[PDB]
Amino acid sequence: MREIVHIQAGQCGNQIGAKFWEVISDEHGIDPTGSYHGDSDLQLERINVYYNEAAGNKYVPRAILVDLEPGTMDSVRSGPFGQIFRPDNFVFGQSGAGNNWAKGHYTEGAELVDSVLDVVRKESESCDCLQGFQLTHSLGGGTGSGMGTLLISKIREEYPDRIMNTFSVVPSPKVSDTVVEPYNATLSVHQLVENTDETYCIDNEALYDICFRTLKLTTPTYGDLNHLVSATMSGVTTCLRFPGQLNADLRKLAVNMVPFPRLHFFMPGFAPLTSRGSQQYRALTVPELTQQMFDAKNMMAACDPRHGRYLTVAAVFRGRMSMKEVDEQMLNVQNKNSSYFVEWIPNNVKTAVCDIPPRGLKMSATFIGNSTAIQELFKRISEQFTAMFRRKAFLHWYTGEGMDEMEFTEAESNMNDLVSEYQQYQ
Amino acid sequence: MREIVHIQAGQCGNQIGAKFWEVISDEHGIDPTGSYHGDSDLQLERINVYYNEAAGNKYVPRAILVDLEPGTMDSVRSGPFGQIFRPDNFVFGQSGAGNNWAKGHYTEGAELVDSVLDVVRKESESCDCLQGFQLTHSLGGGTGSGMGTLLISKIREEYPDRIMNTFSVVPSPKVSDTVVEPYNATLSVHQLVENTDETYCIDNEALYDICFRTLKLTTPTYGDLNHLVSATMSGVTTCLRFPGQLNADLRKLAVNMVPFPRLHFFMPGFAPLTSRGSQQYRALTVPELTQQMFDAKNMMAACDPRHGRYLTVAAVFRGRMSMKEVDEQMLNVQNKNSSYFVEWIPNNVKTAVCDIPPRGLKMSATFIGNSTAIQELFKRISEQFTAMFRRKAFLHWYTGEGMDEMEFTEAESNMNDLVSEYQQYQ
Amino acid sequence: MRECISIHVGQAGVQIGNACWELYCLEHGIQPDGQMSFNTFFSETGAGKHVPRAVFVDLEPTVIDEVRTGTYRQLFHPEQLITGKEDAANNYARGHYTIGKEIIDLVLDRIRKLADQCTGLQGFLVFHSFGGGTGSGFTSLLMERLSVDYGKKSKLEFSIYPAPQVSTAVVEPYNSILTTHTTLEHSDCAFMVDNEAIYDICRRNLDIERPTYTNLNRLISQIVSSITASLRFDGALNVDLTEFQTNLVPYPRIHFPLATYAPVISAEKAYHEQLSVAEITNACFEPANQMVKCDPRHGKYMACCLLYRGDVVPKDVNAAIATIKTKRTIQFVDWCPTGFKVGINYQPPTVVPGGDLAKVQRAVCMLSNTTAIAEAWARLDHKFDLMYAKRAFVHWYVGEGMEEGEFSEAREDMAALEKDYEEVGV
Amino acid sequence: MRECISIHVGQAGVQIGNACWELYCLEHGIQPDGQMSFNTFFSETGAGKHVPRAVFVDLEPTVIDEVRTGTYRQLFHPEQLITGKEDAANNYARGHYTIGKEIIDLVLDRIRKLADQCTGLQGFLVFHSFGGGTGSGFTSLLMERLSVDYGKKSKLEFSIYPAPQVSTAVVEPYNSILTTHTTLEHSDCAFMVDNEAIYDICRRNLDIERPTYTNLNRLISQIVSSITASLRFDGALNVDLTEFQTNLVPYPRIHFPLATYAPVISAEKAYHEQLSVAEITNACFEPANQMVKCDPRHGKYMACCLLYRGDVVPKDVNAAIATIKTKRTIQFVDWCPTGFKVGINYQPPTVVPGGDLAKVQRAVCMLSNTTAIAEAWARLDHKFDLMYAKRAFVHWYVGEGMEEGEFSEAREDMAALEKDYEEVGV
Ligand SMILES: C=C1C[C@@H]2CCCC(=O)C/C(C)=C\C=C\C(=O)O[C@H]([C@H](O)NC(=O)/C=C\C=C\C)C/C(C)=C/[C@H](C1)O2
Ligand SMILES: C=C1C[C@@H]2CCCC(=O)C/C(C)=C\C=C\C(=O)O[C@H]([C@H](O)NC(=O)/C=C\C=C\C)C/C(C)=C/[C@H](C1)O2
Ligand SMILES: Nc1nc2c(ncn2[C@@H]2O[C@H](COP(=O)(O)OP(=O)(O)OP(=O)(O)O)[C@@H](O)[C@H]2O)c(=O)[nH]1
Ligand SMILES: Nc1nc2c(ncn2[C@@H]2O[C@H](COP(=O)(O)OP(=O)(O)OP(=O)(O)O)[C@@H](O)[C@H]2O)c(=O)[nH]1
Ligand SMILES: Nc1nc2c(ncn2[C@@H]2O[C@H](COP(=O)(O)OP(=O)(O)O)[C@@H](O)[C@H]2O)c(=O)[nH]1
Ligand SMILES: Nc1nc2c(ncn2[C@@H]2O[C@H](COP(=O)(O)OP(=O)(O)O)[C@@H](O)[C@H]2O)c(=O)[nH]1
Ligand SMILES: [Mg+2]
Ligand SMILES: [Mg+2]
Repeated sequence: MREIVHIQAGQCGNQIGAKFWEVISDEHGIDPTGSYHGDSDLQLERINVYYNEAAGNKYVPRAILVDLEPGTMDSVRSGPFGQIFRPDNFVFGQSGAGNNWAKGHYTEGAELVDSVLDVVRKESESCDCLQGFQLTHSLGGGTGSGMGTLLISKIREEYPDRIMNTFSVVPSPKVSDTVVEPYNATLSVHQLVENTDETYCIDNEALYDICFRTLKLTTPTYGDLNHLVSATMSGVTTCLRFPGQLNADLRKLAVNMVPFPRLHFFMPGFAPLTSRGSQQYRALTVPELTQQMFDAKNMMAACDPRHGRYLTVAAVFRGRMSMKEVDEQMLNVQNKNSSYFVEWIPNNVKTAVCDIPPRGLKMSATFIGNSTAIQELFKRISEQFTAMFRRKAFLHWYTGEGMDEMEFTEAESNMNDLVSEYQQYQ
Repeated sequence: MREIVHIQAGQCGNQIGAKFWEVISDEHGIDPTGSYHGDSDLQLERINVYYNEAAGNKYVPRAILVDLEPGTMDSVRSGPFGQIFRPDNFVFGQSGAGNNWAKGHYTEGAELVDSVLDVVRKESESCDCLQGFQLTHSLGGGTGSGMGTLLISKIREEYPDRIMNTFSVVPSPKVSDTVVEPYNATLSVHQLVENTDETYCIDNEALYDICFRTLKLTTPTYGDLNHLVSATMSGVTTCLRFPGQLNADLRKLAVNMVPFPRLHFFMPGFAPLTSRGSQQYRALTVPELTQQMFDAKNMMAACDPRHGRYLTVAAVFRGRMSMKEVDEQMLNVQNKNSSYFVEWIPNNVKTAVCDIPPRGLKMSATFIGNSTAIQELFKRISEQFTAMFRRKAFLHWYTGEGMDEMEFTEAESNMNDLVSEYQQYQ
Repeated sequence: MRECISIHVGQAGVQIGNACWELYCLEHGIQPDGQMSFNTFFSETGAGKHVPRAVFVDLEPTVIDEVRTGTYRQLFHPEQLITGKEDAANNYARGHYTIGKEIIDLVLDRIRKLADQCTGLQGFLVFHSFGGGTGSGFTSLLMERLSVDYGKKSKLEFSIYPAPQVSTAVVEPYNSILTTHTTLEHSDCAFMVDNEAIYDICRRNLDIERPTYTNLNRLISQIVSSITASLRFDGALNVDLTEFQTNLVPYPRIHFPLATYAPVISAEKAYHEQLSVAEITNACFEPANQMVKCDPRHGKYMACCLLYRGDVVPKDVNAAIATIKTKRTIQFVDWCPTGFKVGINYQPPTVVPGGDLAKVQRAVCMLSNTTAIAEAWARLDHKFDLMYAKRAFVHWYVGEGMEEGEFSEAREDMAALEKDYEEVGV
Repeated sequence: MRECISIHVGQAGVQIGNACWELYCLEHGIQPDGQMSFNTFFSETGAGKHVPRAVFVDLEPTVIDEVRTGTYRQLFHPEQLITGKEDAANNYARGHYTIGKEIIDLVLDRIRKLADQCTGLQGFLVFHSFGGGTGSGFTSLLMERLSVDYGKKSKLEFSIYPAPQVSTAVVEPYNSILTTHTTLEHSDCAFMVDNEAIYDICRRNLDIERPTYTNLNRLISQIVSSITASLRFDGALNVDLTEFQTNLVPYPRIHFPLATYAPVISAEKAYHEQLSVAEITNACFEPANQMVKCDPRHGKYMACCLLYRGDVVPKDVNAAIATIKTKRTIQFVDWCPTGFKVGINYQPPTVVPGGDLAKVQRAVCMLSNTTAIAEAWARLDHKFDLMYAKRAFVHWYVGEGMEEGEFSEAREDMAALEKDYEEVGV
């Protein structure tokens, strides 16, 4: 088959991946021991995408765990994971980069990187047709941010025709979780943008809104937040993992959603989103499902999608439904909301349908927007970064590792070119 | 179908609506959980008018609850309602306007209004052919009066060709329930008159008479009073909700009952009205039913209908009966009572018949008069208002919110033009 | 087989149609699903499922929806049953412009399709009332389109005359004038009946207590039945619709005959009566059998027709006529010397099961044009004039695009036509 | 037996094929494993296991893999079911160069092998869409190879026209242009249908709520079924594919006929309809039965074909045609005087079990070339132009080796061809 390979980097990366791989294991009927127990044939039909069979039923997640800080994975494998994952894949040192990009990427991380890449090669050798690499990260967490960036540069060198993509948590526009989070982000981005095919942008703040207010969740922990992230990741791959009326492979989705090289930044949408109390008052139709998909409240990145224009929107549906119903409904939306779509692209919609639903939701869909709105998130980081950069706030931790001032200058300069491109198309 | 949408505003509005929606649920065989259980096909034939099916049997009342004072709805949804109504529709703040029109409409209410309108749009999108909006209110209660008025202005802007109408409790001519009730009324009216297609005028005093003396009710509570209001509302819509010899749609009724733009003020009549003790001594004929309809005692607004002339009278009958019998009887009435009908309109009667009775009353009818008599109610408010206005009684609560003296001047001036028009036609 | 088109417009038109086609099926032995000369109104399809030549147009879907649920659902074509969304609400401006536009094309394409189903297209009847929005505005629009597309074919319309003293809608006088004025140039002959006079007749003759639309309609349907019977059956003197036009229209515009029917009598009275040809014919000219409440002694006969059904022989007729002409209490116009075309059909009249008329061996439909009709004119001219003097309900059309002075001119035309009745009688 | 080749390319081509061959098996009584004139598409093998003349090519193995698991797995040849590794991801540069290279040789050798299985090779159909990478690029490569190796044989292709308002892929306009330009020189006639117009037709005529690929495809398959039926069965006027080319191609390059089918009606409507030869033929020229959303009244007919199936006799046809030609609302080009080839086949149409069409005794496939098609041209020319002006997604081909100005020239050719439609209509 076409195999995808994951990398997990950082606390953030490894934690998110923890539940992500749990979720997919559910999706295919795989038990916590790595032994396939599903009922339907489609449960394991394409299982090869994410799993390597190591005997009998042993199914091995195609994934590498990478962290300089050993307690992270220690907790992951303490959980209902450790025996799914093979110990060849736990690649970890014992030193934290302590939220220093300069460390996690550029200095110490490199040590670990070599052993990582070797495992990468192992997997890429065992793969039949290597379709690429998904890497969990926090854009501002030191080793998620940095270490991931280095791995990506290397892997892209050795597999330049493969789909490589990352799920990087963008810093919440209101609250910073790291004081230097703007540094970690801007640096990461410099190299992340040029060396990846796709990057997903997501904010914990937006997730909080979604959790607590839309889903009326009482105590929004990371387990539940990551539940949401795991979500949108799962859907994308249903394009590959399952058949459907419109099978749209990950590459095909990529091709359709990138109008221009470098603007590959995505704000996953979500449907349906409503708390259990309110579910009895609604009906999951395609109109309902799409109305959910076109909601600013269901935008998982903290950005108002009605700022500027949508360049491209991939509506990926899961479950049975009529193509007329869908097509028509999407077009109704595009007609009514035509002030939010880029005039450049006639038929600003894009769709795909896999004929299997997630989890027990009859209807589901996941919404991948690329709106010029997203520039605001880039501003967030730019602005914060800039202020600190002026005063050289916390400079001696990075320059302590040998990082150049011009490195940061060029990093922001490339985020400024990036936002400039968003404007030109807006 | 043609869907009507309701709004409920105020304690008064939400309380009245509480039982109204209960009543209709009975009318269509809908249980307290929102699940349709009726037997006849006509039970749900047109159910779409007031209900949106959210699954299986979930039927969703097409209605929005709006109140700045949260305890109101809290009590409603504590009752046999809360699980019919969907929580998307509970739109409420936590601050009372404290019977300040200026607050409920003009200042704080506006905050809530925005979220309300969004829900409005949701419903209007889900509707097939939007036939309009019924809004429960007290004309003198601060947030019923005010907040409703703002919602109406907005909705009429966004759906100007739709039938929008309100059920506003007019202040009892003897007893005031609010000291500033004349202010709340006159202001509301200013904007209510110009921005609505129909307004129903009803007095609790008149209802008391009807309850206690005509129906010999021992303890006339609001549950029983609202039972009466709920009543006349139900009938009107039977024109749409059910078939009949003369199906007269709400719009058609409106068209027939408004001789001139702005004089859309109605004093619902009622039949039959007699306590259970006396029912064995009478027979519900059309002559009986009409004699009931033509009684000042069965006029639910506190106004003697024999003051001046009837402009137009809509007799809407429910249940089987002969068209000759009805026609002839109505004409007998018009002939005998010809001193009470406006010479302007030959054939001052107007009729409609739906072939289903309410509740278990073989015969029933509801009487919608528009008599020049009604001017007295306008006087009531005008006069009371005027006196207070002279002394600037309780002025600093409204001017405290920023309300202009000329706002009140123009408000009364427009009620004076209104009554002047009633005179010209009288 | 020469076949005719039927159209039904408005609640009235549709209701009457209901009974009309039930009757026809009974007259040919056809089952409610179309299952078997009737090919003059039916198209035999592959299975013996004869389908009627009729198109039903209802903007207020409720009425036809009931028909669509009703037993004769099976019989009609889903493409014949043409329903809208909302009705004209007794507004000619919408029936003939705003709303009527929508469907009017849809319906015409049914009509053209059905006209190609046909070889011998002869006439087309249009059932409606004079004031119901659907019936009124819509009809004049339709007729104008059919006067283009067919133009040569017989244009027949049934518009119920708005009973002199008894009205249901207030603005009914408006609508009649306006409707009539328009359709004057597109209609070849228009029939008028009075619901009141009919009520009087139900009571008087049939010994009915209290008439309603059900039984009243059964009466009308039998009157029409005779007209068609001249086409549908063998008779000595078979009258084509083209004939009806030639003989009932003394003058280009006064084509407004009225028609009655005898014997109208209860099964009981039939045994105290010997209904001879002469007996019945005499009864036809009794002012109490006069189905429009316009006493024939108020004017002179401009024209006559006797559609005789059942056991009626040429001489008995001739002798009966001789008797009638001898009775000089029946005054007729100098203008029109001996014009008493008699039709005679052979086929007897038929009784509806559960009906209220005596099964008689012979019957006749009398039809006439009298100068006395000017009385009816006077009424409506004035009724309209009165309300127009006020502009009672004028805002309501004039907002819809209708012109002041258009209404004046329309009434002018009605006054000129009334003046033309005067002219003939001279 | 003259036999034809079928190729299926792309998800679309394969899906349609699925239904197509299910249908064929039903038309000959063949079981899903091939178990028994059909030898015109089948090869009888030793066991009565007839095997189809069709090659299925899918770079995205998922779709054919489903077919390979599906019930008709048994029927097809494992060497016919040719699957790749990854798809072109909606990229013509890969379909027609990078990736297409790989298989294209493998497939051709199947084709040559199968061509030696044959004696009477007549045509070869190619199912695909205009924009799906597999369908698009791959097809033009293939056709060029078949125009070498066979060249004399009839080259038939089915490419679904990218529905005017409704698209699934963003770059679909690109692909069509490029695909089309190329295949212009290698294809003898290309058919286009519109998924949208078809949806409209499913709803309108068949009374379908919400269409999807399943039922839509069943429709298409019956249209194709008739074409082949001229080969596969006895008919009065048996049409060979070579004929189709002679008569449907007025001009070397404009070979782009569109085709509809009547009766398209629910089993219910069939009883309120008598479908005569003339009835159906009339329906064939109704703009609402127009299976490409291009209203025929927007241009003139360049050519015609009537593939009649079932109980249809020469004169009824001749008379129906006479009627059609009489209707001068069907405008056709001066250039082409009487060209209305009619095919007639004897063999009736057939209905799919679990299908949605009325089982009719007679049907017809109308096929035509109209100047109105230029409209469709305009659309795509422009769509493409717009995005090409941006170079939206240009990096994506131009990295693959595609030339700027190649794209310009390709569109030039499409504009020249559109200009040629204009030329004919003159
Ligand atoms: C990719 C996926 C898989 C995850 C699975 C995690 C399940 C979990 O462990 C908790 C649970 C069993 C259910 C959670 C549902 C959920 O959050 O439910 C969510 C939300 O509250 N549901 C709706 O809003 C549903 C209907 C809205 C109607 C207006 C959406 C949600 C994030 C679903 C995701 C979709 O669930
Ligand atoms: C729109 C409607 C529905 C409501 C239903 C509320 C029923 C309720 O919960 C209490 C009950 C079961 C019956 C009340 C009857 C009623 O008040 O009865 C009333 C009155 O007392 N009834 C009569 O006067 C009846 C005969 C008079 C003959 C002279 C009229 C009344 C307001 C009826 C309304 C009509 O009932
Ligand atoms: N004879 C007879 N007259 C009827 C019947 N129903 C209504 N009418 C008469 O028709 C007139 C009212 O018009 P309708 O036909 O009911 O209304 P409509 O044509 O549907 O038009 P709108 O509802 O206003 O759009 C009145 O004069 C009624 O007396 C019926 O069943 N039989
Ligand atoms: N009629 C019909 N059209 C389909 C069907 N499936 C996809 N399409 C149309 O085909 C186009 C998309 O191309 P596909 O055939 O799905 O893609 P593909 O040929 O496999 O090419 P790639 O995946 O891009 O390599 C769109 O216009 C769809 O509307 C189907 O089952 N029936
Ligand atoms: N969504 C999500 N975000 C997290 C989680 N844990 C940490 N983060 C975010 O990641 C950032 C901190 O980076 P972290 O991964 O802890 O640093 P690292 O170990 O050096 O890579 C902050 O912005 C946090 O909000 C988690 O479990 N889920
Ligand atoms: N008919 C009826 N009138 C009420 C009810 N409750 C309050 N009212 C009237 O409403 C007015 C008070 O307004 P209220 O709705 O309580 O104020 P609000 O909450 O600010 O909108 C007084 O005239 C009361 O007589 C009720 O349950 N039924
Ligand atoms: Mg009606
Ligand atoms: Mg595909």
